[PDB]
Amino acid sequence: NGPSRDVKLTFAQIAPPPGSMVLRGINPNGSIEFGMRSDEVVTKAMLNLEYTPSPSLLPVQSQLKVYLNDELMGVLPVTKEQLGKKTLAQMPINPLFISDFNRVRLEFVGHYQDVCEKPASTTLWLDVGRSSGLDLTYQTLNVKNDLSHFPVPFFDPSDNRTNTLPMVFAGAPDVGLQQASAIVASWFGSRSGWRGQNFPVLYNQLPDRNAIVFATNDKRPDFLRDHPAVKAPVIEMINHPQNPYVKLLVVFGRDDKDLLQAAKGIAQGNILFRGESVVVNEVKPLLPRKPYDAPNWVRTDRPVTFGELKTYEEQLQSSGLEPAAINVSLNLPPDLYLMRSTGIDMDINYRYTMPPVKDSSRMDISLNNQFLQSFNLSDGKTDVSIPALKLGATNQLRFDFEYMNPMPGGSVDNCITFQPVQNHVVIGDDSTIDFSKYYHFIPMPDLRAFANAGFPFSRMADLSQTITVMPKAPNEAQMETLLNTVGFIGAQTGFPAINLTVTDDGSTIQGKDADIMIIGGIPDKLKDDKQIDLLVQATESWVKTPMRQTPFPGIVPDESDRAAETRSTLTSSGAMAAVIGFQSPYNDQRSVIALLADSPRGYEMLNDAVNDSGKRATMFGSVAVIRESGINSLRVGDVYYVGHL
Amino acid sequence: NGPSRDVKLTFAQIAPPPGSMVLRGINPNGSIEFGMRSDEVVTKAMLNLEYTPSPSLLPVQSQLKVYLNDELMGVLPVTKEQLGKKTLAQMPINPLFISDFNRVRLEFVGHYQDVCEKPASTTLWLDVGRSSGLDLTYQTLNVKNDLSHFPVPFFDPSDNRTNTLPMVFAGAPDVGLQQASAIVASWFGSRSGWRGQNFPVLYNQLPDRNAIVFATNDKRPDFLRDHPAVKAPVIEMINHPQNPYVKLLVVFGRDDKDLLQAAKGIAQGNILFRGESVVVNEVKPLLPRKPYDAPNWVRTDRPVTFGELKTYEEQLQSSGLEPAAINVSLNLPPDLYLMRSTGIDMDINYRYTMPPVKDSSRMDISLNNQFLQSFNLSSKDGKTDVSIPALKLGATNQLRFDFEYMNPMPGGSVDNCITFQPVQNHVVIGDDSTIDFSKYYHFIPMPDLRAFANAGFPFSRMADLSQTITVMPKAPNEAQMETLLNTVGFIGAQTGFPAINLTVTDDGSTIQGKDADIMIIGGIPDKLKDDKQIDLLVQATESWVKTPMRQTPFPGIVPDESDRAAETRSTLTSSGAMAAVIGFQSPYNDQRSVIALLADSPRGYEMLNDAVNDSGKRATMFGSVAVIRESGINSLRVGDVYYVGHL
Repeated sequence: NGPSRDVKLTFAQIAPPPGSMVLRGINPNGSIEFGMRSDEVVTKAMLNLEYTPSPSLLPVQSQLKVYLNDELMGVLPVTKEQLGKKTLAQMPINPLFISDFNRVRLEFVGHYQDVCEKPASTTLWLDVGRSSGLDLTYQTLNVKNDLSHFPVPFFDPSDNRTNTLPMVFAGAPDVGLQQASAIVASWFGSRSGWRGQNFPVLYNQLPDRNAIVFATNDKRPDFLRDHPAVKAPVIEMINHPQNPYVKLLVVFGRDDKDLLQAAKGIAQGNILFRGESVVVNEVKPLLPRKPYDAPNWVRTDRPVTFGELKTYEEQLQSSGLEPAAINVSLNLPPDLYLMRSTGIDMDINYRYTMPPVKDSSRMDISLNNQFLQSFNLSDGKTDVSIPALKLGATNQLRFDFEYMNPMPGGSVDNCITFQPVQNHVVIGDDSTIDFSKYYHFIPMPDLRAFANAGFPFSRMADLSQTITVMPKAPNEAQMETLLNTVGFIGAQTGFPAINLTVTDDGSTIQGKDADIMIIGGIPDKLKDDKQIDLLVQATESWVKTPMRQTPFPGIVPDESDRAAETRSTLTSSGAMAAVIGFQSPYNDQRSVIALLADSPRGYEMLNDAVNDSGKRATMFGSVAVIRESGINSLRVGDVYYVGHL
Repeated sequence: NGPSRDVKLTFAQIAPPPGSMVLRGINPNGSIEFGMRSDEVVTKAMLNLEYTPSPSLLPVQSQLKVYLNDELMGVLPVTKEQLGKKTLAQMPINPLFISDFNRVRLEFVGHYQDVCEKPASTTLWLDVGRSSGLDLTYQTLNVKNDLSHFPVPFFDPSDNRTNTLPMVFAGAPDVGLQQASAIVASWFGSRSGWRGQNFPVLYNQLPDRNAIVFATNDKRPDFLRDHPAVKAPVIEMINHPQNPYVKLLVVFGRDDKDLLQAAKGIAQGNILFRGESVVVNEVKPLLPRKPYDAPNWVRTDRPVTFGELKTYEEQLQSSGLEPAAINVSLNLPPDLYLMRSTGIDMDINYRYTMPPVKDSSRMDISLNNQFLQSFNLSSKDGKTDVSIPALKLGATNQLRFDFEYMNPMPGGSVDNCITFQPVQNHVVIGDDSTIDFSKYYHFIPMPDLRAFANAGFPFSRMADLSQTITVMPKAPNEAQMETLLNTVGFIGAQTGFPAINLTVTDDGSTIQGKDADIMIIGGIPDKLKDDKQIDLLVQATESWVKTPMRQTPFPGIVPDESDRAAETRSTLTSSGAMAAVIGFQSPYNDQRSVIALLADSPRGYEMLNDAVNDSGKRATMFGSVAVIRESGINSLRVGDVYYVGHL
């Protein structure tokens, strides 16, 4: 029973990003990870494989396995007729052994010779193209409607696709309802993370997927007039009237303040939800939050070790003939400045297997897929000084242990045969890396830090000093934009934006020390035509060219190039979205980020750009124009520095 | 559907200059790169290979794999019969995996012995000839017809051939239309770059490719009829009446000034073009530019680092058993006066993998296949100070770092052969290395057109060509406008900024006593031909030229008035075709060069266009005067010498 959704997971979107996988004699294991939502069951799962073997393989003494969680579903041999030709084969997968997180590992065995075959040879191989994929049909089930499994029915940690969570309001939400929805969206985005977050908004329209309903006891939305009035803000999870297989989270409250309290409780106090109709009464804070204090970001007050950067169990160790590279991800804030220019120093405590004779087997430490240093294996506390040349908002530190075993091969008349021995490597969760020798001072008119990390607004993980303006009685598009940008800012960090301030009139902006986030439109007191570009009046627009556009500028920007040259104004008939970052006239340190659009199609394109991440990482400079043909960015305007010294 | 053109590109051009690629045990990977126009789909994708293996290779244990985008299309095994004979093969490439940029990779696996094969040996080799290219067809689809993708429908950065963008007019263009077309051509050439730009000129006729038509609400091309009269410079993107596959960019307007406004907007305000029928209303500048400031030339205000000389992301890093040569192309202006031979001092900071033992592994620096210096890889990195003598720096040179590794892999004893896999070594240069050019001055002799053929110095001293005046004849024909557009686009492509503030005049009355360079496209005015610095004059079947009294194939860096003295002015007449490129001093300012591009017959104009279009011919241009005939370009340095610049 319930709707059935056919799913085809191509080999490109689930395998590592070389596209295809090659199974040699030293690396014959090819892994593919997928997951189950924990509320659906997989039925009629089949694995297609379009692979090419090597022509030097033996027909019967060389086959390939298909292991599903250490369970052999079937073995495929290579016939003499299909030794070098393209081979297509479909294998039925038993859905009984499927679990929440499954790993299909293909093991390849090959024997090009029979009396003197040598491993690590490039004559035997079997490569699977990226045209294959898994074909499986998920079948939804009926959950127990228990709030203890929260946010299980709305967000599962075993999923890989974007988390689309529509939020149905009651129509024209006021500032309080907007703030509550923003807090909930920030929490959901922080829980999701890299999976992607999308928050559609509808008015008096029940969606197909699981959604969250917001009520006020006065402006009751549709299909809730029959529900009786409440005395306190309650959180209830009821079924959808049409189809019970989708669940709706109804939030009630006497007024907007009770709704905000309920949202705050859902954000923080969600570890003790019990049964159904949870009543939240008292949620108060004890102490404020320190700046630059985000879970995902690295701690700068003390030296950080590798134990707090694992997010895994066996990440700092490997095995096998060719020990895979050990990757550790460092999430640093985009506000880092070093005048000493000596570079960050780390104490590596790597250990390895002592080879028989020194054969120049090495280990390479690389950063951002760029070689950094090498160390010969001939168990240490090496001090490595990383030159700060690509340390942005996110990077990857990769230790690759390159080995070559000087194994003998006998004489011309007597060749010896054996099996190659494996070697293990491990770094150890005790290697520290210093990050307190850096300062927080950067020239910040650009949008790269905002698109990648949300710096001007995510200085405090809770967004305490953040004022977001919104037009009077917003429509669905502006609310969707606000929810999406807030969820993105929350996902870049690890804490929900709970203390954000949503306003509607510009009077509150006057005389207030906090960053500004324009969504609907720039107010009258702003857009003084100074240090502001891309004013779009829904009819025409003008853009300034900064006298030069050179890719890959220097680390420290120059002011002779970043200067307005010509102001080109023009009227059009299409749709565009403008992301503009500039300085606030009230405070020098604070900034103003404006995401505006000219037409409903422009708002849709802006929401799509903010939702995804492929088109967001390619945004930099102080101005970004998103048109029907993609996003183009440029760096124009004055330069103002945020930070002390 | 649509027309399907068949092109068979060979490995002679899409491969390194040597053409043939030999796959050995050190670099068994051969690369062949080609782009996709993003507007036409591939439908045939057939590859032809002509390869010769080595006789020592084993038949079955050796083979040749062919990846398209890291996906194995097909594998060709060696056969005992074709062990040492030339082998021809055909491969059907799957067009369902083509992308904007495809890199076909040929990998060679070698096995000549079973017990012990010496890695990186010389007996293992499989060569491929330079007549083994691909055969593929392109089927053009229907474009969405929107300006948001502009200038993709009219110029794609993925192609490699010259973008022939024919510009259409209505006959007898005026000065405003001339300068507007020049601005558009300059912007298109700047966007194209080294791809080469050709701008054919059509009058009142319709092309068969992507073109740009101009209109002023008056004197229209006669095929824009029934179109409403516009009140502003609207820019629409309409289809061709004959076949809707090719698109035509129509630039309407009210007068000749509106066309100039539209051209300026297209050149500078092309970032917010959306939908179709984009109408500009105001495009004004905020501040002027500075001399010797081009988006493509290096900046002399301060020492520039290697981070601005990349044009890529992984250019300064290479991997493999033998890392490839790291090439960085820096284009400096030819005005640098370094006759003192002080040398450019650069602080290079290179990182590499330390070998197990000092084994003469070293890096070599080269400047145009030269040898600047060598640094051993056993010095136990660092800010190495390298002094490059300026006695060879031109205007489009490059710098090549070659890391030669003497990888000492063991081989075992006399009785035991130790076989293994050779570990690779990486290498990176880094973006922290710097090279200074601010401590130099601008002062050079300019009775020379080499700096004009390369980097277009005289006119491109300023990026926007502010003080640049181009004279034109009365009612220019197709050839004159074509050569004007071609030279303007070439100047714009050599630089990075479009020529916007240049002046185009139909008479020599404005150049009298005006501080600006002079570019003669047609004939020399009667007032300027009285000068004595006219080395070569091309009249109606009457040409004369002087002789420098000597000519060395490799002249010194310092000019000598004695070696280039004028002697034996010889005149003659004929009935052939010949174009002339002359450069002399202006008699109005004493520090501004006048360059003229003369031609007499239409064949001469076509020859001049073909010469100034491609860089292969322009590279041969040097000296003070150049003659272009059916046999090519021959240049000589005659006349007096005048030193332009300061100090």
